[PDB]
Amino acid sequence: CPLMVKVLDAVRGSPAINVAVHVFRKAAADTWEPFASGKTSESGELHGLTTEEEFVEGIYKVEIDTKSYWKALGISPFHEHAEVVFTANDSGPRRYTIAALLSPYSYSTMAVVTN
Amino acid sequence: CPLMVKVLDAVRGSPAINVAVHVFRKAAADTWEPFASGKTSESGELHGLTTEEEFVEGIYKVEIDTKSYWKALGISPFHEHAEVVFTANDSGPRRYTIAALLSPYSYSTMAVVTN
Amino acid sequence: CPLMVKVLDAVRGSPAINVAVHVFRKAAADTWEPFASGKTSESGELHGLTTEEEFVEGIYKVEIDTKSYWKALGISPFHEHAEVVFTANDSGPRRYTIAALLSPYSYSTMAVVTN
Amino acid sequence: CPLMVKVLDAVRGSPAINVAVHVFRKAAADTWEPFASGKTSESGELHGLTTEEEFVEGIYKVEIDTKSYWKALGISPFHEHAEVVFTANDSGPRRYTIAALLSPYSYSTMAVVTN
Repeated sequence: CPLMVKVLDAVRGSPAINVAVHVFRKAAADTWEPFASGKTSESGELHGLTTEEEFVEGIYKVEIDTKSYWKALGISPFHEHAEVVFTANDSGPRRYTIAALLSPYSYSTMAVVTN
Repeated sequence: CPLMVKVLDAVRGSPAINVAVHVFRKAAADTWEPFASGKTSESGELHGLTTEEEFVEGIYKVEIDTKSYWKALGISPFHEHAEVVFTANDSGPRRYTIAALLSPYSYSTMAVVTN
Repeated sequence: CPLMVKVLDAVRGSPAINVAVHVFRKAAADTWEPFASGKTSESGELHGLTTEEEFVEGIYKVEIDTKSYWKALGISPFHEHAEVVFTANDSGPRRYTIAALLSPYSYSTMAVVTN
Repeated sequence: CPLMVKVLDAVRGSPAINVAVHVFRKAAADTWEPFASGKTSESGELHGLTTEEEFVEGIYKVEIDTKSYWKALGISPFHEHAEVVFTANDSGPRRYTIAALLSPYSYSTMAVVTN
């Protein structure tokens, strides 16, 4: 599993459950193609988005739909979503964990890249 | 001044100087129009992006060009840029400060909305 | 002003107002002496804690009383306080800004050291 | 396992390996008693610090020795350590994951509390 997403809720101290995640890949003409999507689990994790075969070198965008998450909890947040844009596998195949820590007016994101 | 950006470097403990910043506004057909841009100052700040007259309600995107910043310092970073996408809402007079704290493989962003 | 503290609330998107802040300095026998304290202003800031004369090299602790802040807002928080422990070093004229971004179950802290 | 610690390095995009962690519990006379300690694994995790039986209600401090970590990498950081102080099990037995994201001049900490 080369690409995993983990989302945490800093208001409740819990995994952020059922958060929509969309992944896009930049295509040959400065257009962004849909690549994968899913919802985070009860542990705040999203696995199985892609395979090593399909996850080729390129520029990827991970969109985490934070506004819909906070609104479901009755909170009107600042951000529409959290976005993580990066080049993948430009130095060989890597495993990527994209983590996000969510608050209504702030988020932190971190990438753990392992070989 | 209704929209200010502040960028900090968590590796050097300093303002992030000469960072390119681009602001976009979502247009009537889900397309994004260039709105304002600049480079951060010696204090890590960018002021004077817009006026109260032009900064109307809408969806805005602030892109901070973090990869070029780290490459200038000799550090190999993860993200292409840091992105902050948000709705501006008239709920009384508001000033928006978008702050970002930068590390090579992580960033934190915060919005301070004051009257 | 060589030591300033800035505290922000990531739930409200605002300065954290009327937060108690305590500063300690490590003494010659691994004991911690009270050094300065105050409450953050309407801008989330605390200035005037010390002078250049008294702010000598040493180990310092900044305690931010986050639990009392969240309890005043009706939010059940995790931490008793946020703590920032650091060495001050003479390497040219330096000003220290200690910033903290607060959420109920998370905080981020940053030190900006400028000349 | 009711108390786990996870430490990440935001400069390298990796788990923070072999980081010393010390846990203290506040005792009856405003003194802090040593409770547990260890080093993070290759995954940046520290498990097995305590048992449900021994992890009683109280105020705990988790000290993460970040300065020694950065110095081993040749970096002189700002903080002596990252510190996380909290009340545990004051609402029944919980499982606590204390996570820290480390940069030379900034750190973020988050608690995931699960039942």
